[PDB]
Amino acid sequence: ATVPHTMSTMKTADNRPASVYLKKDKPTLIKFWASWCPLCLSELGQAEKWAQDAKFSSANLITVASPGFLHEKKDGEFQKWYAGLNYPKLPVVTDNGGTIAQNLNISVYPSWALIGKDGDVQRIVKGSINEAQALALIRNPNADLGSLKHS
Repeated sequence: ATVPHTMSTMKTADNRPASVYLKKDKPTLIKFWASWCPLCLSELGQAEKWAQDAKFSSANLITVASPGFLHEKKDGEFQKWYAGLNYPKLPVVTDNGGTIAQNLNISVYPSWALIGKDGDVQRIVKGSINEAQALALIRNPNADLGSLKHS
């Protein structure tokens, strides 16, 4: 199954269907993270800004937390913890057991994946990316991100 097909059986942290975020004819930029990673937590406000920014409007920007996977809080526990944080414009898909992360061989956080508009995985990046690297990826999945590492 493609990533969007898999995700279309999933809810967000507020219980709505994840599928509402997966707009057609747009690539999807996905940030994988966990509650136990303080770098990831420090970057939630950043991702929320991007998701709301017109520069990112050509892509779907979503994040995935994976209850019960890699020592993430269990299903229910995760959402209760996350409800104390305040990022109301950030989509957080909850993938119980980390199905998509396992399919994509994601083992470190944060990591990012770029899914094409046809649902195919185009790029996986281990670790953090900056706003310029994220914009470069939504424009060209084969962008050279290293040339912007020290920007």
